Amino acid sequence: VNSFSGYLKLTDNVYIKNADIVEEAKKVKPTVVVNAANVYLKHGGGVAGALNKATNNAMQVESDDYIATNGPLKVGGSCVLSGHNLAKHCLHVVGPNVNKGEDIQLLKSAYENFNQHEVLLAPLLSAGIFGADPIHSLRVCVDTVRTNVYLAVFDKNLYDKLVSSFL
Ligand SMILES: NC(=O)c1ccccc1O
Repeated sequence: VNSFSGYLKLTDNVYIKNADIVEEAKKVKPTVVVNAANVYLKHGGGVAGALNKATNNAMQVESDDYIATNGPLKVGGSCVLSGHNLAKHCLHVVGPNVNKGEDIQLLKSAYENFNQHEVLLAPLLSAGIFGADPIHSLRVCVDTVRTNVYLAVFDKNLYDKLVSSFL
């Protein structure tokens, strides 16, 4: 049993809810919250900007030190950093950004990072301002992630379309 509440069960391991991931993280304090990161860990907008704002910019300060030491992530890659006030850990995962022309086949590689963690609170990778089709992102998630994933979908209209169209 875990603390996640109000989710619709899509599969054995994937759950979904219309929720603000920031508000969900603050309530649950999950072991892992996933950030929709870019390779520079520049948390300007979308999910990343919202998570970073909720940490009072501490996520960005930590991320800048990580990049200064290690250099940029790979598209499809990840790193584990602090979850600050939101979670124990933040798994920063880089899905491909269609608005930068990145290979959508890298979305499966991005979701494979989730398999290193038994339970996660996450957004749909490459959705929102990353430009991918969220229906596609949910299909790749279900077909790639084997660990238990709780997906937060900010937009109620999109949530209802994801559920209604789910195969
Ligand atoms: N998932 C989001 O994009 C988000 C979440 C909280 C506040 C602003 C936001 O844009």
